[PDB]
Amino acid sequence: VKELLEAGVHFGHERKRWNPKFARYIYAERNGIHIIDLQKTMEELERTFRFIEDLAMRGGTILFVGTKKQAQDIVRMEAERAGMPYVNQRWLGGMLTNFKTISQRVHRLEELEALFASPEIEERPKKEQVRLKHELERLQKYLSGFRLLKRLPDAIFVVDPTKEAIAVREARKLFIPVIALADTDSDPDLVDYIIPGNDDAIRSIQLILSRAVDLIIQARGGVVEPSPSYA
RNA sequence: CGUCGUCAGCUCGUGCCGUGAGGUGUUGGGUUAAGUCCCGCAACGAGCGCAACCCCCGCCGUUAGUUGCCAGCGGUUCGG
Ligand SMILES: [Mg+2]
Ligand SMILES: [Mg+2]
Ligand SMILES: [Mg+2]
Ligand SMILES: [Mg+2]
Ligand SMILES: [Mg+2]
Ligand SMILES: [Mg+2]
Ligand SMILES: [Mg+2]
Ligand SMILES: [Mg+2]
Ligand SMILES: [Mg+2]
Ligand SMILES: [Mg+2]
Ligand SMILES: [Mg+2]
Ligand SMILES: [Mg+2]
Repeated sequence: VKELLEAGVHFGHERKRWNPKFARYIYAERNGIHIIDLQKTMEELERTFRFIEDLAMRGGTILFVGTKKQAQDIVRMEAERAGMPYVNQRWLGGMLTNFKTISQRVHRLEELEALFASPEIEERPKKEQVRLKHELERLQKYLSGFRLLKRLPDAIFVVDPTKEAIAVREARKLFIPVIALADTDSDPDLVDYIIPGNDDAIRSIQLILSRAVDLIIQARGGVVEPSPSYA
């Protein structure tokens, strides 16, 4: 499912703001820009997707993590396709390490779903309606994707392992495997299954994540053709 | 019971950082009479305080009309 002209969309970036541990995944710096060995990206995807597929057909969740503005929506898109949890907005410390406690906050969201499902007394004061609404709206912003996650994930998918340092550290502290799209400014050794490629351009994120989902959806029953994306 | 002080504060649970005392939260930007509320944040919640629920006063209504009141009509000893 992997394709070959990802060259058409990314082959890496960033001038010498690199992490030396990312050396083995670099071809050269042509424009004064670290360019990624796309053959390495291929070979890695082969190893990585193999892990993904196996995890899919054994029926276990993958928590997709993206928070940078460019990968914001694109992860809500494709993770929804998989029907798998994501965190798009703020990564709340202890989402894994303090799971049960954060999960105490979906119940609130849950209980606000029901209460506002009407009426169960709209005879609650004026000032309260506005409040609890603002609450639900609020809760909705952050726990929208995390609410699907009803128990500790089997692995996580990160768009930027550097940006998402905390998440990488939480999962790792829990022996939960970590798969990641990572460019030259990330730390390879911290990542279990690497996608050495640009993590900034939405194009690359789109290619890698959508095609990642195509692995997920295909392996747990049926398949499907193209998924929503901005040019 | 007094006092600091009606001052806006004092903490806990779990997670995170530290060998450790302990830190974080509770800091930060805005706001309020207020840890008041908003936004942000390795923190996410919870409690005791704050506030509100109570009393008096200020406007109005309903229910009542004496021992209280007297607008209007009668007597009016000349004082509802
Ligand atoms: Mg980057
Ligand atoms: Mg020290
Ligand atoms: Mg320790
Ligand atoms: Mg402490
Ligand atoms: Mg603590
Ligand atoms: Mg304090
Ligand atoms: Mg303190
Ligand atoms: Mg402040
Ligand atoms: Mg005060
Ligand atoms: Mg408060
Ligand atoms: Mg805070
Ligand atoms: Mg009076």
